Amino acid sequence: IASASCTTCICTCSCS
Repeated sequence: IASASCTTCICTCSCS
């Protein structure tokens, strides 16, 4: 639902 760097294609993932 909400995290940093870590889902496959919905909206977050990683980033620093």
